[PDB]
Order: sequence, then structure tokens, then C-alpha cells
Amino acid sequence: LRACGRFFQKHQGTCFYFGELPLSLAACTKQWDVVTYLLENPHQPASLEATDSLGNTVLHALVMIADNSPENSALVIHMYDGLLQMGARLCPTVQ
Amino acid sequence: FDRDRLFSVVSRGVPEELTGLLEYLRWNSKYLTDSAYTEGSTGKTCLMKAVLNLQDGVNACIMPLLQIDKDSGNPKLLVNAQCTDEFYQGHSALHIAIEKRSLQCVKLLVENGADVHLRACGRFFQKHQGTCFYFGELPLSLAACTKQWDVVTYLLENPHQPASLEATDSLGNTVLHALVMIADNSPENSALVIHMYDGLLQMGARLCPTVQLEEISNHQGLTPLKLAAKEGKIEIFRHILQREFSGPYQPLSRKFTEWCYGPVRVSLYDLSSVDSWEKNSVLEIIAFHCKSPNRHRMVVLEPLNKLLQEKWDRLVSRFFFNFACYLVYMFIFTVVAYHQPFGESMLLLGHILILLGGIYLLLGQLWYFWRRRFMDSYFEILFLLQALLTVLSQVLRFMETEWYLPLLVLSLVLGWLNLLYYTRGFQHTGIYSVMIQKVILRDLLRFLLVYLVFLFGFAVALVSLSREARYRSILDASLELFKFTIGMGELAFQEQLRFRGVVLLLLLAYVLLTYVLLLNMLIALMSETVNHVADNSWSIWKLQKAISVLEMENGYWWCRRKKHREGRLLKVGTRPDERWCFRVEEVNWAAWEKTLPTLSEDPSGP
Amino acid sequence: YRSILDASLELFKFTIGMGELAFQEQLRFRGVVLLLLLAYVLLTYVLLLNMLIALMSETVNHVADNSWSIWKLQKAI
Amino acid sequence: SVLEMENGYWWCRRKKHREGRLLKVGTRPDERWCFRVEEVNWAAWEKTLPTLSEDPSGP
Ligand SMILES: COc1cc(/C=C/C(=O)N2CCC=CC2=O)cc(OC)c1OC
Repeated sequence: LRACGRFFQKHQGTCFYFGELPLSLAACTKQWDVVTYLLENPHQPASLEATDSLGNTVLHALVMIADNSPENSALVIHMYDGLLQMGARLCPTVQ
Repeated sequence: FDRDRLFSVVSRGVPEELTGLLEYLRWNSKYLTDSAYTEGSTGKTCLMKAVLNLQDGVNACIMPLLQIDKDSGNPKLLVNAQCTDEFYQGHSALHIAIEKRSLQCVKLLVENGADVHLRACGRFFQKHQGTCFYFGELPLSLAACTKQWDVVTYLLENPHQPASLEATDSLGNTVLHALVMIADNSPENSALVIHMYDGLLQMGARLCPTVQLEEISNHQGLTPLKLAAKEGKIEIFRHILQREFSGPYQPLSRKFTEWCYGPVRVSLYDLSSVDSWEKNSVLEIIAFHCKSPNRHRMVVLEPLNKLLQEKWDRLVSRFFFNFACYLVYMFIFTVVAYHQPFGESMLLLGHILILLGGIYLLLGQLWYFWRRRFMDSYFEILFLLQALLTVLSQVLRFMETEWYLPLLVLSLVLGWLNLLYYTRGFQHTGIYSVMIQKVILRDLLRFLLVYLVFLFGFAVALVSLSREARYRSILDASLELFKFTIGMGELAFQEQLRFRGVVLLLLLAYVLLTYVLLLNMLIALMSETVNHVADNSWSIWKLQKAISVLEMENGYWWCRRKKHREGRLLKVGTRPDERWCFRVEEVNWAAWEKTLPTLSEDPSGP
Repeated sequence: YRSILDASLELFKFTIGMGELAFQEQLRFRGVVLLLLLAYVLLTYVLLLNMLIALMSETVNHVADNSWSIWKLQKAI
Repeated sequence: SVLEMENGYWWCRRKKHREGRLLKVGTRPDERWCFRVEEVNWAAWEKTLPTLSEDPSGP
């Protein structure tokens, strides 16, 4: 479900861009339990190669939120490596 | 019995040694609070002498002394007796019981009807320089300014005496004012003052829940926040400005949260007694009333930096319009000063224009100094003096004086200096200007005094040696000397002078002394450059831009613009509590734990 | 000093070190012109001092790894 | 500079005025000349000390 509102688009002031998707919102808020559940649940697949209106996947949207802060960088690196390892086993064919 | 033996036995603490004291007081019918039992110098009684000499918190002879006073029929109670010397006036035994940090004797003393609202108004207790300790002239204020919190919680909540939180002393200071007054910017003093401030605020939330203790004004007329800003105490002022409380103390907080959404968070700071819409604001008190040297750090804090930046972004068009008006005035001034005796008509119109502009600037600076009756009035006195010189020059022109042309071009030159005032609009030149003034002003003025003294000394020596042939006046000799500084000085071996080697040695010694003088000023400015912190200069630039913002809001002397209020009326809770809250957005990537109440469920833009 | 060109040239010659200031007797306003030249010499001296310690303050607050990185960026372009 | 100004000039030699005051510091009584220094300390609420005088007084 695409959250395409003005609060969610990337611009200056009163915005929070995360990738307009529930998996991207779960990755850009450091959950990894909602992430591992949305990725692996019998009801809904919540694939890793979904894009939003800017064409950004969840890896793009983790790059987009990345500040060069000490804690933001650790968050982004953790979620980047975790989703890479999980895409190695959910959709092992695609890069 | 006598007072000397009583002081001895009450210092020892033995209660058995005062056995016939009640009998002597009955047979003599003399009360214990007379001049025959108080010391002649300071007027302290035997009870004060007892409570001075405490043995691990308790004195054995302090209860019978109160007992045999009740048996003595004293109209004025012994415990309420205070000192009479002007140095120590108003000091009672309750103040000594609090100062010695003993809750046991405090309880034992308030059970016998110790009046807890006893003003210690002596010279030792008033605020001045040297041998003083100001705490607020009250026992609750003394218990708060000495970090007890047990005497405080007992005096506030005991059945005998209420010891209310809204009591004032002779300066009108409550206990919150008196905690602001004692606040140093030390690391431990600030923690002490912040702890007692928050503790007494929370306790006044439940003892007198109706009144707001932050709104009480002293005899000078300041709330404790304005007294924190006026006295230049940075850390307690910062802690009051951004105060967050979680629980039932939420209506006592000043910093609320409106909504959170992941890392994005909007906070709300109430602009009560801060925003410049009211008369005695905190911004105006930091700018035009505070004289402490850290007043430039007070405009840097979190709810104030964003507020002054928003005001500046709204007023920058008016700032540059004032700059453009002054620049156009200086262009017509320099054109009028160039063309000096369609042509004569335009020249008379230009004279009329610069006279009207001088009158305009003169009235503006006069209104400025009428309202505000260095570095704050540094350019204001310059603008005033330049407008004064311009109107005096046009008056002397109308008087057909020959000396009108020196006063005109001086008013021209000074005008082109006053344009430097408009460097504070841009960050780099403004910060650099502030840094330049602080680094170079004192050093350059002292160097100039040295150079002038040495110049005229060597000029008199050069005239005296060059008078007798084998530099005529001090003016021409000092000019020939000063030409060594600009790099056009001429030194040569003269043969028509009798004293010619010593004049050559005098010129060489002056060249060497001027070189060491320039070296002295160079490495003095270099040493000031190395020992320089750029955050200090950035803060002083923010203070300059804040004073510019505060003066642009008033409007001109002809039209006074109505001050548009900042923030929006928001329901922060149920006291409903409707405050004007300035909104500050922030992003925090380390705050995933969310233990907070938020005023609004759904995020919204400004 | 007749035109603004020649007067500004005589003024600017104080910067290069060949400026000539002298007490003139053929000028009515001669003391105030001497005071104007002296005030200009002082103002130019404070201006050069201002630029000197501004560059000195920028030199002290300077990190050479930043300059090395920008040089690597220039060489990379 | 302070030490040389106290001697006075070569023509008149001023008598050196003593600093401090004769105070009883204890029983050795022990009477010394003690220069008085005031201070404020906001971290010393623990009071394990003997004091020479009970009541505060200005200089
Ligand atoms: C009073 O302190 C001084 C400041 C300055 C700064 C000049 C400047 O940066 N300007 C002016 C022209 C407009 C922008 C701009 O960039 C220069 C001074 O030297 C005469 C000052 O006096 C010490």
C-alpha cells in the first residue's frame, strides 16, 4: 500500500521519507521483527523488489534516509546487510 | 543566676546545671529575653547559643530552656527572639537550626511555636559585594538554598506551622526568586538550583495547587524566569526554558511534544514571558537590560535560537530596505558634496534632500536614545553624531560660513563608515566584524597612544638637534617622522647640519623603535587570534542580529507597527490550559523507545 | 587632486608605499586635508590588519586532511 | 613593585603597616597574625570541621 502523501515525499521541512511502503517503513524504523514477519508470513508475501512512485526499493529508501550520523549510519548498515542476507534466501535469483 | 553562667552551662549542654534558673526568674520577675540575658554586641539569646553548640544534631539543654521560658510567662516568646545588630539583624534560632543542617533540632524547635516567617534582614544577608550570603531572608529559602530537602519537606508539611511557598522577603523575592539569585553557573551550583527549583515546583503543585509560583513578581517586577535572564544566570534559565515533566506534573512543564512519527518529532515551547509581543519579554531583558558578559550565550539556546531566526527571516526584507535607503542617501550625499561652488536647481534640491535626511536620522536616533535611557550603542552614537554634523553643516551653510565645507565632507566620510553597520546581516562578514572588534580594538588603541607619544618625543628631539647649522616646526618634523611609517620616509646624511651624526642616529633609532612597535602589535594581534573561540564570536553575532530584530519590530518614529504574535494557541492539557507554543521540528535516530504522551495523534505541517 | 581619477590614484599610492602626504600652503582647507589623509592612512592600516588576522584566523582553524581530500578530488576530475 | 613601594623613598622611610590581625587560633594561648580569605563552596555541605568563631563577621 503506497503512502504517497505530501508528508511522505522527500522535500524540505515537515516530511518523513521512508519509501512509501510498509516493508520500507519497517526497515527505516529499525524493527527487524516486523521486517522478518512481513518477509516470511503465509498470508502476504511482501516482496523485497517492490518499488514506490520514485522507483525506490527498500534498499534505495534505506540509502535515502541515511544521514552521516553515528547512530543513523549503524542503523542503515544493519538494515542494509540484513535485508541483503534475507533477499539471498527469499528471492535467491535476483540481485 | 547570671547570663555568663547560663551561656557556659548551655554551651556545655548539661541540663542539670540550670536548677535554680526558673526559681531566680520567678523571684526576680525578669524575663529571659531581656538585655540582661542577651549579649550586648549582637543581641543573641541563650537559645541561639544552645542551637549553635549541637552534639551530633541534638543539644540536651535546648528543650528545658524552652520549658522554663513557658513557665516564666514571657509575652514575647523566647524562640521568636532575633538579633538586633544591624550586621546580623533578623537571625533567629530557627535559621541557626537550618544552617547547622539538623532536622532534629528543627522539628524540636518548630513544635514550640517558632514563627517560620521570620525575616533575616541583616547586612550579612542582603545581596552586595563581600562578606554576604543572600538566600532570601526566610527559613524556607535558607533551607532551599542549602540543599536540605528534608527541612524543606518538613517545613512545607508539618501540622504546627504552614511555612507557605508564596512568602516574600524585603526585596519581594519568593523562594524561587532566591534560588535564581544564588545560582552560579558552576557545575554543582547549577545542579543544586535545578534540583531545588523542580522539587519546590512539584511540591507547590500539591500544597497550593491553585496559584502559579512562576508568575509571582518581586518589588522590581520580574517573574523568576525574567530574574534568571536579567542576572545573567545561563544554566537555570536554560533549564526553565526547556522543562519537560512526565506524569501528573505535565501542566508544570514548558516543553511539550505534539506528535512523533518514527524519528520525526515536533516539540512545542510556550512563549509565556519570552515572546516580544508583550512589554517585559525575556528577549528584551537579555538584549537591553542584562549586563552580564554571557548575555550573548542566552540568545543561542534551543527555544530562542529558532525564534530569533524566524523573526530575522521575516524581517530581513525590511533590514535590506533600510540598507538601501541609507545607501541611496549616501549616493545623493556624495554627489552633492562633489559638485560644490538645471544644475543649480538640482543642487539646491540635493541640499534640501540631505538636510531632510539628516533631520530624519537625527529624530530616529533621538527616539532610540529616548527609549533606551559600547558594542550595542557603538553605531547608534555614530549615526547620531553623523546626523548632528550634517544638520550643523547645513546650518553653517545657511549662515554663509566658510567652514561649512569641512563639516560637510566629514559628515560624508563618517556616513561611509556607518554603512559598516549593515555587515551584521550576512554571517561571514558579521562574524568577522565581531571577531575583529574584540581582537584588535584594545591593542590598536594602546599601540596608537604609544606611537603618538614616541612620535612627538622624537620630533622635539629632531627639532632641537637640527636647529643650529654647521625639520623646522614640530608639525613638519613630525610629518617627516610619520612618513617613515607609510614607507616614504627620507633619511640621508646631511652636511649642512652641525649635529648630523646624532640626527642620523636619532632617525635610525626611531626606525628601529617603530619597527619593534609594529612587531609588538603584530604578534599581540596574532596571540589574540590563536586564543580565540569562534563559537563565542558566532554567539555575539547572534546577539547583534537579535538586537537588530528587536529594534526593527517597533517600527519607525512616524508609524508604529502592531507586533504580530508568534506561535499558536494550543491546548497543552487540563489545568483547559491554552498556551501560545512555538513549534520546533527535529529528527532523532536514537529514540526508538517511545515513553511519551503526545498532544496530537496525527502529524501536520506548519 | 583635480579629478576623481587623479585623486583616487594619489590615494591608492598610499597602499603601494609611494603615497605622498605633505603640508600644503596654497590650499585654504589645508589642515583638514592633512587630517583626511591621516585618517585614510589609519583606516587603510586597520583594513590591512583586518584582512591579515582574518586570514590568520582561517589559517589556525584549518584541517590539512580536508585540503588533501579536495586535492585528490581535483586530481580525480 | 609592591615590595619596593613599601620601603618609601630615600628621604622618608615609611613604617611598614602589618597585615592581618592577632587571632587566638587555639591553645599551644596561640596568638598569630592571620590574613583573612573569604570563599564560597557549593560542594561542601558535609561539615566535619572545627571553627574558631561561632558567629560570622565582616572584615
Ligand atoms: C567596525 O568593524 C569593522 C568591520 C569591517 C568589515 C567590513 C566588511 O566586511 N564589509 C563592509 C561592506 C559591506 C559588507 C562587507 O563585507 C571593517 C573594518 O575595518 C575598517 C572594521 O573596523 C575595525
